[PDB]
Amino acid sequence: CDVVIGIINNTV
Amino acid sequence: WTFGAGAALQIPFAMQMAYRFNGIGVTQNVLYENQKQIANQFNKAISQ
Repeated sequence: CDVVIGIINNTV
Repeated sequence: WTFGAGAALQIPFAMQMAYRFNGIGVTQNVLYENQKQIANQFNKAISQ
């Protein structure tokens, strides 16, 4: 995760 | 992206290229892996 601007965690 | 049939819908134009990677059929890891380089190629291209 390096250029990810908007970040959404906990993708299941 | 949608324009013409429509008005506009607030897309921030790297997201335009991110969708337009389909009109060639490629990933969005073209741009965002190569952000400033692709930007500068666009800039150098216009300057030339």
